[PDB]
Amino acid sequence: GIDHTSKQHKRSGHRTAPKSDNVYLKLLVKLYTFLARRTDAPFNKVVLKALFLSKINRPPVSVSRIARALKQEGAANKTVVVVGTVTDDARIFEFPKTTVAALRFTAGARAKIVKAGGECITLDQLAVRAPKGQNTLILRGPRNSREAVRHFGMGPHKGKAPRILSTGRKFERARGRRRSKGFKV
Amino acid sequence: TAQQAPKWYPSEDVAAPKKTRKAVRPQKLRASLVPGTVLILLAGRFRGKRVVYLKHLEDNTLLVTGPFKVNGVPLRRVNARYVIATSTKVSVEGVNVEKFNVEYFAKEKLTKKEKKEAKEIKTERVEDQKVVDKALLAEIKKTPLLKQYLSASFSLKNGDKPHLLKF
Amino acid sequence: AEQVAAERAARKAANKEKRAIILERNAAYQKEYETAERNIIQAKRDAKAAGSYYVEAQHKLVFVVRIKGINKIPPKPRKVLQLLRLTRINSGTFVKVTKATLELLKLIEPYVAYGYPSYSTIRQLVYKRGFGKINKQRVPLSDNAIIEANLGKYGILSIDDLIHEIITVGPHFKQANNFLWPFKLSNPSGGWGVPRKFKHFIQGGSFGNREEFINKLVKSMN
Amino acid sequence: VLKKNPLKNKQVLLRLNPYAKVFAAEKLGSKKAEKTGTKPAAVFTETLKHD
Amino acid sequence: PSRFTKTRKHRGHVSAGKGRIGKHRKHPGGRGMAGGQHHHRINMDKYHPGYFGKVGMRYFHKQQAHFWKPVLNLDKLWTLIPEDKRDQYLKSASKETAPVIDTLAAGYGKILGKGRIPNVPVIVKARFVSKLAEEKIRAAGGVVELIA
Amino acid sequence: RVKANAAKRAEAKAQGVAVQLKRQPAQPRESRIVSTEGNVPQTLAPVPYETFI
RNA sequence: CCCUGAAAAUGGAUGGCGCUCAAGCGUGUUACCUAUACUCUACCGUCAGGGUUGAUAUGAUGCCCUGACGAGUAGGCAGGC
RNA sequence: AAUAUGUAAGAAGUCCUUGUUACUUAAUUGAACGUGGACAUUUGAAUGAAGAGCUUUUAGUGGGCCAUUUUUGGUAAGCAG
RNA sequence: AAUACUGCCAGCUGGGACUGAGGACUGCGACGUAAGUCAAGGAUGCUGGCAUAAUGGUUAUAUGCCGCCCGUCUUGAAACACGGACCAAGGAGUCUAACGUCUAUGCGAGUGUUUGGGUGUAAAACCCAUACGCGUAAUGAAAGUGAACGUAGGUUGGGGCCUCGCAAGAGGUGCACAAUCGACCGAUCCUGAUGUCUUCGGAUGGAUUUGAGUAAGAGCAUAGCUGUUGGGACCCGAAAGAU
Repeated sequence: GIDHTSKQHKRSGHRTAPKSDNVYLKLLVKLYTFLARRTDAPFNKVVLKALFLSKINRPPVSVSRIARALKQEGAANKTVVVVGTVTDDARIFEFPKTTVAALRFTAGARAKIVKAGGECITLDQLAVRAPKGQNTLILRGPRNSREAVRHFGMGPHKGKAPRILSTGRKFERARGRRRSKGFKV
Repeated sequence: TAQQAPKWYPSEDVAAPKKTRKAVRPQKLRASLVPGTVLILLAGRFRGKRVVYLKHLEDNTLLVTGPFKVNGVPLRRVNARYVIATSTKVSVEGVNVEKFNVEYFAKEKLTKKEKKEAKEIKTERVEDQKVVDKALLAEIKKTPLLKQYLSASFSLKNGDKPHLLKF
Repeated sequence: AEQVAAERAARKAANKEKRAIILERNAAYQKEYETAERNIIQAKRDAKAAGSYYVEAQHKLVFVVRIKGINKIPPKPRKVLQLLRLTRINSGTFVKVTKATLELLKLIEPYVAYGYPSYSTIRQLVYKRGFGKINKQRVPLSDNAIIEANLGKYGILSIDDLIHEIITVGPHFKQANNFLWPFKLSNPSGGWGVPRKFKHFIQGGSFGNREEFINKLVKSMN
Repeated sequence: VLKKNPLKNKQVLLRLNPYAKVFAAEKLGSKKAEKTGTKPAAVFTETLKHD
Repeated sequence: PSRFTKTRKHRGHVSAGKGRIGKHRKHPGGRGMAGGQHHHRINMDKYHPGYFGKVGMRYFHKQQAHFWKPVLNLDKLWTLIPEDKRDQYLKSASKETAPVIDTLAAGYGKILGKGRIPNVPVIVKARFVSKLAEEKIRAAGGVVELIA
Repeated sequence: RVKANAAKRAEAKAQGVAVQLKRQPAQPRESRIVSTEGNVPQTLAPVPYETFI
């Protein structure tokens, strides 16, 4: 008999070789497995994980975010990388003439990039152009924006957004929410 | 169909084996077996019989002869585990045994189709027995009751505890 | 790129000079052990000649074995056996000696047998039941190549360098011990010399400070 | 594939240690000590034999 | 569906994932939102605080027509202009040629100031605006002319 | 202890002499020779049981 | 240590037979018996770390290496008939 | 007293110099947070770390019992606690 | 002196059992300058008999040892606690409306054809306008007002990238994310300017206050496990009540 200290046959709890039957994704992950295996490239490891990732942790990234990243100092003629979708922010009126690498681009984003003078590149072209992350810049969209996460954590005195359907007066604005009716949470 | 196929098939060529390092040394006998020594066969047709020892062969066996004019045991090769050795010993030197070997002890195996439903010896081998055992009896008849010893057979009796016996 | 003769030959040359370094080191260690023990004997005789008494030093090192199984173990003894890496019956580990460590062993007295070992049984252990922690895997030692690949940091190149650090406890004992997987010993072939273990060694039992008969116990258990 | 143990198997023993060879050569597992019959003290031995 | 459902991994196992000690009965703690003041009090004051009671002044006969007032910010105003003429106005940033924008035909009632238009004049038609938005527009040199 | 450790590090910046700053427990003790002069060993043994009431 | 104290109901239990310088009581020395325990090896499966795109014919969820681990009601998940 | 029990064993730290302030001081005095510089392999006791941390969602359960030691009620209980 | 006892031998040798995994070469080594050989990263060599019900498998029996009747509620069941004489077939977490979490798919600040229209090999598939739902702005009881001082801020930490270096490291940029101090919008409580139909307006600056907010948008739709609620609601079961 063994006195176990940890638990036995626990998975790591990490996601490998994702659940979809997307054959192009399977090609891409074949490629980046090859690279992360044989390139000693932390960039390749990170993009491998990001390709493993699910949908809620593949949030959509904006051309405005891309512009902020390039608007960093000495970081403008870099290659932008986004393991996800690239959305069009009509809330800006300018864009540089860089290149961008990503799985998916929307119509507006494609038009924005090529109108600025850029090229929307796939990650295999990125790999064969730059197998070690030469002059790259990976970005990630905000995870903690969603309706799900504003409800996650609910309870007394946390300020954490109850899980209701309808809104207005006579919908959770009463006993427990104010002091003349009951108390303050 | 009834059963489709697999996606995949195995290899039909056998891979070679590794290079086994089990090299051959010769046999190392026990101290109690030197030539010219008397023995007792325990197994086989002549189980329980006292016989002379002459020559370890090269295929790990022992060459013996009765002698044949004494008891009825011809030349043969036997096994050192299937014999016992004795303290009793005679001289042998002044005979030739270098003639005999495995190729002399060929069997000439049968054709497998030949079936023994219901139902010989070699002039060469019998005359070899003649010359060897006449020399051997000339060497034996000096010392007393060794002929009686080989002529008689060996058994166990109520009291014969082997771990206390001394052969 | 042929890579057949020059490279293999240079590896053999590097191997040879490493063999020579290991051999001279082992010579130094033999001299050290023999010198030390014979000086201890000689100094004992000197004090006995003078009429004085030679208080010998204590032992910096012990060997501990878990005897008791995994069932019915209170939480402090259980945690302490887990800290000393004793998670099964008949399992042993080296331990450095301190106030702290010895009080710890006094906590886990009913569950272990510990004692002061010798070079002979240490060498026997590390040659027959001696393993290494390479990427959280138990690997056989089996080669000073492996051992120096893991412990070139700490002045080690060989299994005997490891044993040397062990018995002459060094500034790398911690790393050497946490490299040595705990020893997975069998039951004592000679039995335990007693009918009933679970009483202190004093009272006709087995556990506790078996301070110098631990060598006999370990050899019977290995 | 398999663990061959020292304390038999002199080949793997030498593979792990050349001092095995030179140790066996100079016969140090049975090494003699120069006998020197020094004496103990009367005070020590009478303290010992003090019934 | 039916074959990916755990009812198939309960066939043989006695209590269907509900238990031996405390069985699956009909309605052990009530039916519906029963007992919100008595024995589900902790749930009501933990996850839905404000559920019990009434607050305000009532509104008899309410009309979302009356309460129609969609909103818009100024980035999305410059989005309201169609791109195909937007680039001409942008390069030809000047007065006496400035584009008019019908927020109402765009479907909006109010206009709000969420920041950083260019400094080009532009004309806007709206029923309602905010102070900061009107200030940002006339700081870009444009104007709002109101409508109903 | 902290400011004294800093003083020790200052002295080792002055001479480079291998501080070994960390505390260490009460290590097991080293050999020695006790003499016997004026200090002969008194043999002891137990005392019988007297009730002492 | 033994004896008296010591009396309950179907016939009746150091488990039974039986045991008397014991097969009882106290203590000591050894040898011996045996667990799904311990050690070594093989095999099944899981978990973890790794290797392998190069061409042909193979599936890169493939092929291979190393290490540890395997109790289970209510229950949860996973792969399958 | 024993046993149990809190905390410290440094990098988010120590020292030197001076920046801020509507706070504080009789006071460039002090407080809090900082600029700049110095202090490494023993970066501040031992041992171990099987990865460390973090969220979401949901089952079952909410009749318990026995032993050592402490202990209440009861003469006591395979009693109740 | 020697023996006993305790310990040491990388001293020699004998006897016995179990196992032979793996499958071209690679590595560690040993004997010798070499030739090669070896017990060195897992057994080979030589021989006999059978060549078949001989070995083995199944099945019945015999023998040694063990083995209480299943299912259930139970602290505890083989129970002197319940159901079950036996066999066949039927027979119990389903579907629906709205939803939470997670995952997959498409599009993306948008998303949703399928109320309806046109059409058609016809309850299929294809195409479409207008709206409309959800989301893109919240807060307040409401009147109502309505989210950049700053590179959308400052500090600390942070994967990845860039520079120097062979490497250790050193510096710069630092997404997500975590803690914090700020600023903006709504609510509350204060100050109360240019001014004024002198009773209106509310500029500016604030506060251990408050919000399901802003702080370079992320959501919509379909499907699936799971869970919740209402429905016969996993199947069977009242004493009753009403027409």
